[PDB]
Amino acid sequence: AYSIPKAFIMMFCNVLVISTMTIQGKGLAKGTPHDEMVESFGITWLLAGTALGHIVGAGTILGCSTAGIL
Amino acid sequence: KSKSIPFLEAPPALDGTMAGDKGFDPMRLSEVVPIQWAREAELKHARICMLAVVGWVAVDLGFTVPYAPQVSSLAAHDAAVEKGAFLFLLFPIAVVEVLAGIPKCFQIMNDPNAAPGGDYKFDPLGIGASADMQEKEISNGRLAMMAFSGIVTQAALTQAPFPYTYNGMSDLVPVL
Amino acid sequence: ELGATGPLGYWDPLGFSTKQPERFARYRAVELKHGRIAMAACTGYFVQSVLRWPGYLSTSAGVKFSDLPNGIAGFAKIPPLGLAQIFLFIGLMEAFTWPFYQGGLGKVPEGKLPGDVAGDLWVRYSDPEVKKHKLNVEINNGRAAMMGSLGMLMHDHILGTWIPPG
Amino acid sequence: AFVDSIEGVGEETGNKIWDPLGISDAVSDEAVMWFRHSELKHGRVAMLATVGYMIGAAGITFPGEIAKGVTFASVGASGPYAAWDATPTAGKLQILTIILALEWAAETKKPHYMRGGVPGKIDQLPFEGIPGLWAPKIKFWDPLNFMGALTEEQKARKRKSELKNGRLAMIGIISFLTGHNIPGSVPALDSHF
Amino acid sequence: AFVDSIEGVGEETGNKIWDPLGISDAVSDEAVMWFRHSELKHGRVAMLATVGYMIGAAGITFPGEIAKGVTFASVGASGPYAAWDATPTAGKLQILTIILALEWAAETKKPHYMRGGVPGKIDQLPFEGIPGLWAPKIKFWDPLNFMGALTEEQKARKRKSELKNGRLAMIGIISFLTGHNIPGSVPALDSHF
Amino acid sequence: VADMEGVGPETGNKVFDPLGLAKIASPETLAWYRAAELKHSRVAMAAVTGWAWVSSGGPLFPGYLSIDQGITFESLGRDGYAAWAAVPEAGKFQILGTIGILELLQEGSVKPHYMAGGTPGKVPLLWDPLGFTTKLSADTLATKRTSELKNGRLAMIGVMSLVSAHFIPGSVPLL
Ligand SMILES: CC(=O)O[C@H]1CC(C)(C)C(=C=C/C(C)=C/C=C/C(C)=C/C=C/C=C(C)/C=C/C=C(\C)C(=O)C[C@@]23O[C@]2(C)C[C@@H](O)CC3(C)C)[C@](C)(O)C1
Ligand SMILES: CC(=O)O[C@H]1CC(C)(C)C(=C=C/C(C)=C/C=C/C(C)=C/C=C/C=C(C)/C=C/C=C(\C)C(=O)C[C@@]23O[C@]2(C)C[C@@H](O)CC3(C)C)[C@](C)(O)C1
Ligand SMILES: CC(=O)O[C@H]1CC(C)(C)C(=C=C/C(C)=C/C=C/C(C)=C/C=C/C=C(C)/C=C/C=C(\C)C(=O)C[C@@]23O[C@]2(C)C[C@@H](O)CC3(C)C)[C@](C)(O)C1
Ligand SMILES: CC(=O)O[C@H]1CC(C)(C)C(=C=C/C(C)=C/C=C/C(C)=C/C=C/C=C(C)/C=C/C=C(\C)C(=O)C[C@@]23O[C@]2(C)C[C@@H](O)CC3(C)C)[C@](C)(O)C1
Ligand SMILES: CC(=O)O[C@H]1CC(C)(C)C(=C=C/C(C)=C/C=C/C(C)=C/C=C/C=C(C)/C=C/C=C(\C)C(=O)C[C@@]23O[C@]2(C)C[C@@H](O)CC3(C)C)[C@](C)(O)C1
Ligand code: KC2
Ligand code: KC2
Ligand code: KC2
Repeated sequence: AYSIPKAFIMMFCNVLVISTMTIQGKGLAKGTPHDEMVESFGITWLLAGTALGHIVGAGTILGCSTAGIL
Repeated sequence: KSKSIPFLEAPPALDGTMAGDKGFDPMRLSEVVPIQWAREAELKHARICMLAVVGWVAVDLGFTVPYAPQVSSLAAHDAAVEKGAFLFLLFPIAVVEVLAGIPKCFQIMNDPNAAPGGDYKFDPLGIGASADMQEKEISNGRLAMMAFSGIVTQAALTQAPFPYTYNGMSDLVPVL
Repeated sequence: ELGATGPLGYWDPLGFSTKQPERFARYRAVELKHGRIAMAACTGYFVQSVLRWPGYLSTSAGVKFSDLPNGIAGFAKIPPLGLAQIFLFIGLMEAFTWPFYQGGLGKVPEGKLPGDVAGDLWVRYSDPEVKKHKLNVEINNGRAAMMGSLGMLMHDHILGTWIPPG
Repeated sequence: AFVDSIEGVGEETGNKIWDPLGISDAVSDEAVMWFRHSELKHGRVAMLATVGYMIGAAGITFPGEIAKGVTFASVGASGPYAAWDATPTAGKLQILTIILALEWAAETKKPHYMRGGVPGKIDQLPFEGIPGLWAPKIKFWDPLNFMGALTEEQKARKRKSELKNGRLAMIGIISFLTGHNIPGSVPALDSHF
Repeated sequence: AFVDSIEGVGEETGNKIWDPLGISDAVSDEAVMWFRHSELKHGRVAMLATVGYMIGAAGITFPGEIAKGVTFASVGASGPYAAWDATPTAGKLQILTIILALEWAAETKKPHYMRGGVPGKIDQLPFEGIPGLWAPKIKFWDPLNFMGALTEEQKARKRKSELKNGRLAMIGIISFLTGHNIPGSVPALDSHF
Repeated sequence: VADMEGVGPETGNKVFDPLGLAKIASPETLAWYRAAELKHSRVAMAAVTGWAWVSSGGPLFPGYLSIDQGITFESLGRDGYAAWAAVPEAGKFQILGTIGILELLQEGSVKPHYMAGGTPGKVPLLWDPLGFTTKLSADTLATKRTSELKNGRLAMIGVMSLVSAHFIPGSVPLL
């Protein structure tokens, strides 16, 4: 990573994905507590969340770079 | 409660039998990776980093074998690759890995009655595998891992002699 | 037991309240007051970094709201009458509107909470759990705000801008 | 040790604890032990520093050379203050290294001054008992062992005198440095400072 | 083998084991046997090497020719250290060949210095008991049997003397090598070295 | 302090300590003081003996001190501090290193250190190599040690007198 805007966008996308994701009907946005998510899914909750966060972060960063917004 | 993180519960797998255990496993890898596999990887990285740190420091100080390039450790990789005699360091690595790690890895994965991770029974001098010497091994290896990471990312960043700091001993000792 | 939760539970590394538990209410009042002023100052820094009022700060003087920087220089470039007005406004709001101490020093209200200075017309949560959680986040945000406000003040004193070099 | 379990009260303050701020009264005994240890460390460093400027202002140096490329007189040609910069880098590195060793040893001695130990009594034989390390048994404090001829009642008086002289020394060293920086700050100081 | 049982303690260090580091107490039992055999080997190698270096520096050389076209004087003309490069490769090949034979034969003897053998006791007649190999029964140590006229206590005294001479010998040989490499590091080494 | 030797009728029958250092001294501090006194006494005795022998017409050693550099004994002028200035720096380092090894051995070789029990000034390596004094009575050796201290006091005032005469002229009479 190079740019502070890129880091901010990636961090925001990762946090948004982790907050709004749902596995088997459980998610933080759906009012499941952090401790229950941690016990039910373990680090699979972070790994998948950050993987899709990186995918959407790459998509938005590349789109913004193409559009000149960044 | 884990001894290292006093606001989290330690995993059941860590217990206290393994050397170097300090309850440090906040994200519990030990449930998704077998502890013996993780320990074998830890010791392999630790040993490679110990050797890497001592070799980097020696070559930077100037300890050089005859007929080799007279270059710093940063450019030593490229110089050795160019000069040719660098695949013969891979060949013993190749035989050691293929004939000791792969069988040991599959023993750790499958066999229940197998040696623990990182244990090759390598005691020529018979110094001892005490739990003090395993703890010392693990601590030195972890310190060497962090030290090698720092050494490489500072040497590449600054391009300077052994201290790998911009000013020199002055950054380690601001009084200077 | 409000204040105490988080990474670190009770945290009195010098044992002030442990040695003098009678003064815990006074220390809580001081902490809440500092946190409140700190949140106000930090929000002032953030919002002055982006938004500036349009209009003359004083017709007698030649200074607008746009010419002031955001820091000690900005506070310096105010007329003495305006500074006195700010001071007396703070004095009234702290002496007659929100007095932390009913009487003298170390005499916070026993019936009311240490930082219970609002009147009847205020937002109140009639639930013990929610009230406790909201007060905990209040004091914690106060701590973070005052640490950050000291950071901003020192950065602006040294360089001139609250934001430090990148 | 406690509010009254530590010496250092004199007749200058009427044999009372001179704490206008009430810090000692407020913080706990553990913090009091920390404060006493820091007090004694500051006083001892200051007693060294004050007599080490006084010699610098007097201009007395050991005969000979501090290194091959620079002399003891060369390093102190710039008055007291501008001497540490003039000293050889390896020399001050060695001094700071040995001071680091002493500090780390004193901290690693098990009966810690805070956690159940005497405040101000750093161990007289540091570097002993460290695995994989050997050093001569040169007692850091009183290597000639002047303490064997003194009784405990005399040691208490000498500790009181230590604290008083140490406090006076931390006043004096700051006075000398402030006289060097600000010319007219402290009177009775010559231009050498 | 085990540190208290070895004839290593002498009157140089107060009749006490000299391990400033925690090695001997950190290593197991057989590591000490390895270290003692290594100490004896280093001591004896340096004990021969220091005498050889002294003779080379003095210039006392055999009268004759080392090869049909090379003289011992010719190879010694370049000083004691360069004589090793001056001597024919096909001759130092034979020297290293016989040293290889001696080392392998000493290592092959059963009891083994780490597996229940006396450390530092190189077995006499190393080339005996080897299938497909014959060598005359010339003992490696004392071929003239000088040890026969010695008693066990006298032999222990001479073992102590061997150790204390060998340690000084390795000090001396490293002194010679460092004196050649770094000039003036070791005084008492004139231009002949 | 009274138990220690070195006191004689010269100075009555009491300890000559006007400034009271022995009063401060513990028993091991007294051991340190006696060890340092003895070392100074012996070193100054050797120093003054060598100074008188060299500067009073005595035969200098034959041969070249350094054949490589050409420095020779008679080349070294028979003069205090001039002999030392003209000695090679390598030879100076040799002498200092030999004394340093000897004193490191004195420290870390003898187990009953003079600080922790023991006896000050005992160096078994250097004394009586040929067994000159292996058959003397204990009290006779005590008298001999008293004579050692007494003679070496004169020796060390003598060597300080010599360096004073060398540097500051007119410092001593009979010069
Ligand atoms: C009155 C009435 O009737 O109803 C009211 C009642 C009531 C309860 C009051 C209500 C409320 C809520 C209110 C008003 C809440 C206000 C809260 C507020 C105003 C909270 C500020 C926090 C600031 C912080 C933590 C600053 C950190 C600062 C940090 C971490 C820094 O160090 C800054 C910095 O590091 C950065 C970020 C960037 C770096 O380059 C470095 C620097 C140093 C520059 C209601 C319900 O809404 C309505
Ligand atoms: C009951 C009893 O007995 O005791 C109780 C009651 C009692 C005694 C009342 C108590 C109290 C009160 C106490 C002791 C309060 C202490 C308060 C304290 C200690 C407050 C520091 C503020 C520092 C600031 C704001 C620094 C700004 C610093 C700034 C803005 C700078 O940048 C300074 C600067 O220099 C830099 C850094 C760099 C330079 O390039 C530039 C300059 C020069 C500008 C206690 C503790 O409750 C104990
Ligand atoms: C008129 C007249 O006469 O014309 C004649 C004369 C003329 C011209 C000379 C001729 C010729 C040439 C000929 C016949 C040439 C013959 C050449 C031949 C037959 C060459 C063998 C080599 C064997 C090797 C290298 C073996 C090594 C073996 C080794 C390394 C060992 O010793 C193994 C070892 O395990 C033992 C065995 C015992 C153990 O204890 C020790 C070890 C482990 C080391 C002709 C054709 O005859 C014609
Ligand atoms: C002052 C200063 O700085 O000096 C400098 C300069 C200086 C001094 C040059 C330096 C040096 C080098 C040093 C210290 C060199 C030391 C060398 C050393 C120590 C060399 C031993 C050899 C032993 C051998 C060959 C033994 C043979 C032994 C044989 C052949 C036997 O078996 C004899 C014997 O079997 C008989 C025949 C009959 C039996 O009844 C009895 C025994 C078994 C005993 C330094 C370090 O740089 C310091
Ligand atoms: C410079 C000048 O003008 O100064 C002025 C002032 C001043 C200061 C007063 C003067 C001076 C210098 C002074 C006073 C110099 C004094 C020097 C002095 C008195 C130097 C003795 C050395 C004795 C040695 C080395 C003895 C070793 C003896 C040894 C090691 C023995 O083995 C002795 C022993 O073997 C026997 C013999 C018998 C055996 O049973 C065994 C024993 C061990 C017992 C002058 C010159 O007067 C005038
Ligand atoms: C803290 C909050 C606050 C309150 C509640 C408050 C209320 C009132 C009321 C009602 C009760 C009146 C009637 C009034 C009138 C004036 N205010 Mg005032 N004021 C406050 C703050 C400031 C500041 C910061 C400044 C200021 C000023 C002026 C000027 C001068 C104008 C000029 O200079 O032409 C006039 C006439 C400026 C000044 O003093 O300028 C020299 C100036 O900087 N005020 N102000
Ligand atoms: C109290 C602190 C302290 C201790 C405990 C200590 C111990 C030892 C030991 C251990 C037995 C050795 C063997 C040793 C050796 C050398 N010390 Mg050192 N030393 C201390 C302090 C200083 C200072 C202030 C200087 C200094 C120096 C040198 C030089 C000169 C090298 C040269 O001429 O290049 C050499 C060879 C000077 C320097 O670095 O000069 C560039 C210099 O200024 N040291 N020093
Ligand atoms: C008590 C102290 C002492 C001892 C115990 C001692 C022992 C030995 C031994 C051991 C058996 C040997 C083999 C040896 C050899 C040489 N010594 Mg030496 N020596 C001592 C003292 C001095 C002094 C003062 C000088 C000196 C020198 C030389 C030179 C000439 C080198 C040259 O000229 O290049 C050589 C070859 C002179 C020197 O280095 O002159 C530059 C010189 O001035 N030594 N020395």
